[PDB]
Amino acid sequence: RPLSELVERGWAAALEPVADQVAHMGQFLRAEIAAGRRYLPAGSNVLRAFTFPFDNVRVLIVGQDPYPTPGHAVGLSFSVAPDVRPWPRSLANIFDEYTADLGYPLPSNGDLTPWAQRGVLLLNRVLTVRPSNPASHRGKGWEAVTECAIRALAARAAPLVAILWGRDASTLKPMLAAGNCVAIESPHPSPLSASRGFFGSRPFSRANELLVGMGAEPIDWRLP
Ligand SMILES: O=C(O)c1cc(=O)[nH]c(=O)[nH]1
Repeated sequence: RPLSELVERGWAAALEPVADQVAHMGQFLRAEIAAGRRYLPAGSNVLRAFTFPFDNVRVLIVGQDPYPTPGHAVGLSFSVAPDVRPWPRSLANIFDEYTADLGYPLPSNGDLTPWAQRGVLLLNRVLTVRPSNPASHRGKGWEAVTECAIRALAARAAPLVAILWGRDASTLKPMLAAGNCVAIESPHPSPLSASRGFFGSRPFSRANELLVGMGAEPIDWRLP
């Protein structure tokens, strides 16, 4: 399938510069199965963050690698399928900040699809992993794809708030700071930072203050 077939219209145009790289990663995953190795998430979920409208993205949440545990990774950073229990530690931590910052009760489950619908891009820098082998697909070719995605997002004549939850600020800030209406939430605690900087970081309320300050609508963060 060409990009226009795999991702939303705006994303297919945004990702044209890395269309050969996206083809190549498809070949890599087929070669992994031939090699007798597995990957997550499911092939159908790998580009899932790019199936929500490129023009409507208001917030970027950056992760590093998909969940390594079988049955966790669903192609949106930190999300899990609605029947997954208990939550992964990172997600439990995110939901504790969610209740504290926003005053909402604990979500009913770990499915962040509503954030994706509302223009929250849940982007991992690396979109696949070998099950039970954390960070096993680093350097396989995803970094160039997700860099093109972020630079394209930054280049829009449109507001963006970046939240960095994958700790690589010195690699990510240059891709973004080259934008016109991008605010980066600093500092950069990750959800596993927990009480050493993540809890009380107010990422959700701060993103809305920053969007309203750039003349955009806030995100409705409320999960079921
Ligand atoms: O393993 C994690 O907590 C994790 C999941 C995910 O999607 N992204 C990330 O950076 N970490």
